[PDB]
Amino acid sequence: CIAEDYGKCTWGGTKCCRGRPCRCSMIGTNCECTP
Repeated sequence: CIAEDYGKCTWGGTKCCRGRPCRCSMIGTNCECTP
Protein backbone atom coordinates (compact mmCIF):
# COMPACT_ATOMS: atom_id res chain seq x y z
CA CYS A 1 0.00 0.00 0.00
CA ILE A 2 1.10 3.66 0.16
CA ALA A 3 2.43 4.11 3.72
CA GLU A 4 4.70 6.98 2.59
CA ASP A 5 3.90 10.65 3.33
CA TYR A 6 2.24 12.44 0.39
CA GLY A 7 2.92 9.19 -1.51
CA LYS A 8 1.38 9.44 -5.00
CA CYS A 9 -1.97 7.63 -5.23
CA THR A 10 -4.93 7.12 -7.59
CA TRP A 11 -8.71 7.50 -7.13
CA GLY A 12 -9.77 3.84 -7.29
CA GLY A 13 -6.23 2.40 -7.43
CA THR A 14 -3.67 2.11 -4.60
CA LYS A 15 -5.25 3.88 -1.60
CA CYS A 16 -3.35 5.12 1.48
CA CYS A 17 -2.79 2.42 4.13
CA ARG A 18 -5.29 2.62 7.04
CA GLY A 19 -7.70 4.65 4.88
CA ARG A 20 -6.47 8.23 4.38
CA PRO A 21 -8.09 10.70 1.97
CA CYS A 22 -5.94 11.58 -1.06
CA ARG A 23 -5.65 15.28 -1.95
CA CYS A 24 -5.08 16.60 -5.49
CA SER A 25 -3.87 19.85 -7.11
CA MET A 26 -7.44 20.97 -7.89
CA ILE A 27 -6.76 19.55 -11.37
CA GLY A 28 -7.22 15.80 -10.76
CA THR A 29 -3.66 14.81 -11.72
CA ASN A 30 -0.91 14.38 -9.10
CA CYS A 31 -2.92 13.46 -5.98
CA GLU A 32 -0.73 12.93 -2.90
CA CYS A 33 -1.92 11.09 0.23
CA THR A 34 -2.33 13.43 3.22
CA PRO A 35 -1.71 12.12 6.75
